[PDB]
Parts: sequence; structure tokens; C-alpha cells
Amino acid sequence: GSSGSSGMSEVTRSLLQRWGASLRRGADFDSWGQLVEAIDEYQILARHLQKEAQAQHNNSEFTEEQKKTIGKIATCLELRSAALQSTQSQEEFKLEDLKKLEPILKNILTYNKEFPFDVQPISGPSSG
Repeated sequence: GSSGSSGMSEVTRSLLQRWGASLRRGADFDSWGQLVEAIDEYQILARHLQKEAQAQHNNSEFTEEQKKTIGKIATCLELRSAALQSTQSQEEFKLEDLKKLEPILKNILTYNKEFPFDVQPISGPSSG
């Protein structure tokens, strides 16, 4: 096999951490006034979300129901980061809507789908 045992090896737990640590921070910047740094954080974190969502060999240390969200959470990010970059606008993603992923990420394993937002899962085999 590859995964090993169903559930969570242990490294996956370290992720949700470093991950949740990103968003948490990515926000800290916003509040203060570090959009630049913020974006980076979000993006970087977003990119990672994909690296796990899209995966390299459709592996993904996480299940399908998990990666789904992961691949989604990113989407939101793409909005947040952009929201920052965006100048002539003011109807994109907000913080609350962003921090709304803070828990999700953590409650990824215990995520019965039904995202509070309209964000499609980046990459992944659909239909079938």
C-alpha cells in the first residue's frame, strides 16, 4: 500500500497546524496592515492546499472528501489575496469569510461537505 492505516498517520495533523497557522497569520497581517505579506501567506497556503488537492499522482495523503475542501479552501484564498490586490472593487471575499476556513481546515476530517461559500474544488476527477 501507501497510505497505511485509515484515519490519520500523524503528519497530517502537523499540516492542519502549520496550515491553520498560515491563515491565522495571513489575517494578523490584514488587520494590522500587511496586505502584501497577507496575500503571500494566503497564496502560499492556497498553493499548498492545491498541492494536496490536485496532488501529483492523485495520491493525496487525505481522502477524497478531504482534499475536496482543501482544493476548495484555496479558491476562497484566491479571492482574499486578490481582494487585497484588487483596487477598483469592494464585493469580493472578506476576512470573516476567510477565517471561516480557519476551523474548516481543522474540521477537515469532520467535514460533512456543504461549504458556507460557493467555491469549486480546484482540480480533481469529477463525474463518476
